[PDB]
Amino acid sequence: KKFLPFQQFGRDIADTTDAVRDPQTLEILDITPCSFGGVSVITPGTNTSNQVAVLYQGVNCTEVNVFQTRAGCLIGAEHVNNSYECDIPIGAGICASYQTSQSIIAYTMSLGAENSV
Amino acid sequence: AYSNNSIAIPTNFTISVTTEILPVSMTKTSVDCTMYICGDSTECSNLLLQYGSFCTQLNRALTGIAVEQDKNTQEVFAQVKQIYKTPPIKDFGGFNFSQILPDPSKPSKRSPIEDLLFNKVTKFNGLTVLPPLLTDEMIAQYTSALLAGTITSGWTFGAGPALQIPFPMQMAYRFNGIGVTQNVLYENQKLIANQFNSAIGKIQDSLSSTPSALGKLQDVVNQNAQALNTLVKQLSSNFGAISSVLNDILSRLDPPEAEVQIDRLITGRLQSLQTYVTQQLIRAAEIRASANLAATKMSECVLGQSKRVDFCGKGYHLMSFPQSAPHGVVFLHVTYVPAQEKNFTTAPAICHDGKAHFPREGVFVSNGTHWFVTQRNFYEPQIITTDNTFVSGNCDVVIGIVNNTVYDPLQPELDS
Amino acid sequence: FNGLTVLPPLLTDEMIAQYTSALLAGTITSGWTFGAGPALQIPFPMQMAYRFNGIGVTQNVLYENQKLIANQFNSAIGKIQDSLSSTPSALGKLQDV
Amino acid sequence: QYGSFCTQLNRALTGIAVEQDKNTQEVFAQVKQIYKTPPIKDFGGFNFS
Amino acid sequence: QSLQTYVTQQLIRAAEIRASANLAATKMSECVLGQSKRVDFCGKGYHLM
Amino acid sequence: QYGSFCTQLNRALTGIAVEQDKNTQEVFAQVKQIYKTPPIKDFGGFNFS
Ligand SMILES: *[C@@H]1O[C@H](CO)[C@@H](O[C@@H]2O[C@H](CO)[C@@H](O)[C@H](O)[C@H]2NC(C)=O)[C@H](O)[C@H]1NC(C)=O
Ligand SMILES: *[C@@H]1O[C@H](CO)[C@@H](O[C@@H]2O[C@H](CO)[C@@H](O)[C@H](O)[C@H]2NC(C)=O)[C@H](O)[C@H]1NC(C)=O
Ligand SMILES: *[C@@H]1O[C@H](CO)[C@@H](O[C@@H]2O[C@H](CO)[C@@H](O)[C@H](O)[C@H]2NC(C)=O)[C@H](O)[C@H]1NC(C)=O
Ligand SMILES: *[C@@H]1O[C@H](CO)[C@@H](O[C@@H]2O[C@H](CO)[C@@H](O)[C@H](O)[C@H]2NC(C)=O)[C@H](O)[C@H]1NC(C)=O
Ligand SMILES: *[C@@H]1O[C@H](CO)[C@@H](O[C@@H]2O[C@H](CO)[C@@H](O)[C@H](O)[C@H]2NC(C)=O)[C@H](O)[C@H]1NC(C)=O
Ligand SMILES: *[C@@H]1O[C@H](CO)[C@@H](O[C@@H]2O[C@H](CO)[C@@H](O)[C@H](O)[C@H]2NC(C)=O)[C@H](O)[C@H]1NC(C)=O
Ligand SMILES: *[C@@H]1O[C@H](CO)[C@@H](O)[C@H](O)[C@H]1NC(C)=O
Ligand SMILES: *[C@@H]1O[C@H](CO)[C@@H](O)[C@H](O)[C@H]1NC(C)=O
Ligand SMILES: *[C@@H]1O[C@H](CO)[C@@H](O)[C@H](O)[C@H]1NC(C)=O
Ligand SMILES: *[C@@H]1O[C@H](CO)[C@@H](O)[C@H](O)[C@H]1NC(C)=O
Ligand SMILES: *[C@@H]1O[C@H](CO)[C@@H](O)[C@H](O)[C@H]1NC(C)=O
Repeated sequence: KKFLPFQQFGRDIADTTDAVRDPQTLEILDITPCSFGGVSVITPGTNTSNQVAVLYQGVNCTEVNVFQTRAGCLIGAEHVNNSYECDIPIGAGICASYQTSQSIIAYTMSLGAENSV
Repeated sequence: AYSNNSIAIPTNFTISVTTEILPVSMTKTSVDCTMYICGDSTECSNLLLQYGSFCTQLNRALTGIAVEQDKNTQEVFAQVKQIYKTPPIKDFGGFNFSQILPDPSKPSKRSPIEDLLFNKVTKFNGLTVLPPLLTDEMIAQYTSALLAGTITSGWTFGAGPALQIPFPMQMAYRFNGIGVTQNVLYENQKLIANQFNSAIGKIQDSLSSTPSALGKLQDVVNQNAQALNTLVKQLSSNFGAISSVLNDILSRLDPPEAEVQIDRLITGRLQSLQTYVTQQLIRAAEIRASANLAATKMSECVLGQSKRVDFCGKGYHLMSFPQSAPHGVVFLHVTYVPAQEKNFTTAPAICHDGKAHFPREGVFVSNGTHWFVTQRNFYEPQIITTDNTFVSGNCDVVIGIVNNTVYDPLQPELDS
Repeated sequence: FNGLTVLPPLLTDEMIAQYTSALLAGTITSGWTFGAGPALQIPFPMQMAYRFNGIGVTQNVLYENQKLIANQFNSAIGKIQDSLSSTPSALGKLQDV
Repeated sequence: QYGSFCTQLNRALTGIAVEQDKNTQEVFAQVKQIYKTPPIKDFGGFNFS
Repeated sequence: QSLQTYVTQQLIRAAEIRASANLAATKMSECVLGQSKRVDFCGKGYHLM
Repeated sequence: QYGSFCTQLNRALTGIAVEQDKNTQEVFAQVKQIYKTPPIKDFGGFNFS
């Protein structure tokens, strides 16, 4: 960005300040919120297993058996090429389940068996 | 032009395709109550815990909405268990479905109409958005399977297994379901296929031409954006405090009088979230009702042939083809509209041997001098015979009965 | 007068009466044709014959009993006027709103 | 000092008022052709007066 | 706070009236403009008009 | 000193409670007369027991 010389701050569509001018060096620096997000715990019923997988919503896998998804960074669940019926929804087409030896797996959910008329 | 002896019967018809747009899901917005009110402030959080489960209840209500939005999409679109596909053969009796069928020569395989629908619709202080469980590509597959089943199997894929049927023969059922005889189709198949193809082309222009057609889907996006924009702007309000910035109160005031000013911000910001969550719950109820209606329509108009008037477009419903849309679903309703009509003189029964003759199907009509019997929804005059009419009562009871002659097809067979 | 105002409805009472009258005229003179397409005139007892066959009763029952059916219909409408103008609780749903 | 707390209440009630006129139109304005009955009310003995 | 309580009640009550308006529009489309075969949708008995 | 705020909350919950009893009346009390099956269970082989 090229701020006008009098302008010392940058403003968002709302009220957040996105850009600023460093006082000593006249270079322009844009600000960004320190990352944050929810930590959902993906678990089967505790009467079956106490093993869990943790999903960090809307974050990369660097700030936090690691599977990066659009819904966030999934840790503890194995990525499986095979599709299945959705059991525990995660988001963006990914669901998790506890399957056989047994472990928590993550996969793109199947929409049903393909057929042709 | 009402009178006691005049009936109007259509002699021609047109194929009309109408577009019905319904919202299905909202944006899965999730708000962190603690970060919104007391971001990066341990002291403010210690004051928030004095309100008990206010924050937790607000997070729970928004979570319930987000789960519901995935439920709304599931019921509307996942009404088929098997993913059906159309064959490479496109011989459907002259009916051109290429503008509603997925286009494989492009990313994110979609129909030309579906792409037009998507192209006409437009994480900060504790606010994030969650992705839907079913992506646009997955919804396109659901609509493709529903579309393929409708074209190749009629309504059989919904009630049970997909039973293949020639599409012209499928349309013959669709004629017979609205009271028009099968032969009207086969005699006019080229006209009907051409009218259907032209109507689909008009849909592509109509939606494109007027940019306010998809306003029902854009309204949902606009209202949700306004709710979040209002929510963020409330952070700049003082609510009676010295400063809307917490750090400009703590570092300008001793805690004993700094807690009096901060207690005016937590109350203001917590109340702002409650207003936001309440509005989202009320709006989610409206979207849920729309999603339930959309699921009902696809079940009864895409997976079958509804007989409900004006449920799936003006005219007499035949069949609908679902199309994917952002945050909603679009139905293309194909109906029969009678177009060209003539004035005919009519009668409720006819007197032949003193016995009253009534039409088994259709109505008696006279072309000035000759009397015939034709189907009520399409003019097609037939000679009045004993195989077209039934006997009940006599001519001294029926009001308005007229004299004519029934041809008996068995008399010349016996005479010859 | 505390900042509270009421806005008039866009359609007045006489305008809603026109809409109902148009719907009433179409139903009586054209059956269901004015809704699906153009208003196709049909004699009313012929229209009732179609209404007969829609419920599984052969239309000859109408023409043989047309005088009875018309009389019973006319009496039933008259009962509506008496019932509505006698019971002080029939229109509770509109009054409750 | 309360920001949009007042304004958004005016907007919410305005939305209802527009919806109320919408509700009437979907119910009654389902014809778009003002039909009239014939001057001679002769409908096979059925009295619609 | 009084206005927010009042507006919230109006929003909830408007949803109930809107549902009734949608039902009324559905009935006039199906009970008036056609001949509904849905049991008890257009009153007790076999619907005629 | 808060006026009717207490009374309105009681009224809203009372309206909900009445609505719940109405909810059961429309769903289940759709038949005027109490029908009973005869001691004969000969329904053509269909076991409804
Ligand atoms: C029903 O109307 C259609 C028009 O909508 C007729 O089809 C047209 O016929 C004319 C000849 O008179 C042609 O010039 C047009 O090209 C036709 N249009 C289309 C789309 O095919 C049709 O012939 C009429 N049918 C009957 C039985 O009268
Ligand atoms: C269905 O209609 C489309 C047009 O809507 C036909 O595609 C056209 O084909 C012609 C001749 O090949 C091309 O010149 C046009 O550019 C095409 N138009 C478009 C928009 O694609 C298509 O062939 C028809 N389907 C069949 C099987 O006939
Ligand atoms: C009513 O229809 C009948 C049958 O189509 C017409 O009678 C025919 O008229 C043609 C001349 O256009 C003759 O070639 C046929 O021999 C006639 N058939 C019979 C059985 O008479 C009659 O002309 C039509 N009348 C009107 C007023 O349209
Ligand atoms: C229809 O035809 C019947 C007879 O086929 C007509 O009945 C006759 O009515 C006239 C006048 O009332 C009498 O003169 C005859 O004696 C009746 N016929 C018999 C068998 O007795 C009847 O009038 C005809 N309808 C019309 C309006 O012409
Ligand atoms: C339809 O019924 C109304 C009554 O429901 C009839 O109106 C009556 O008209 C006579 C004059 O012939 C008056 O003496 C009565 O007072 C009227 N009654 C009312 C309540 O208005 C009317 O005659 C009937 N219409 C037809 C065409 O028969
Ligand atoms: C209806 O089916 C029930 C079972 O579903 C039958 O009840 C059985 O009766 C036999 C006696 O012949 C018992 O030994 C079984 O234990 C019963 N089962 C149960 C679950 O009750 C009943 O007989 C059938 N009704 C008729 C009239 O045949
Ligand atoms: C679940 O675990 C409980 C132990 O508390 C056990 O009694 C029950 O049978 C289990 N059910 C299943 C379906 O595994
Ligand atoms: C952040 O995630 C994206 C995937 O959307 C990935 O390409 C990128 O490498 C990630 N950032 C880092 C620093 O790894
Ligand atoms: C899926 O299979 C491909 C080989 O086609 C392989 O490269 C990839 O690692 C597999 N992914 C998973 C999650 O097993
Ligand atoms: C039928 O006759 C009326 C006159 O009563 C006229 O207005 C109408 O246009 C005619 N309909 C046709 C299809 O000719
Ligand atoms: C039809 O109306 C005319 C008046 O125009 C009348 O003369 C005739 O008797 C009526 N016919 C019937 C069957 O009602």
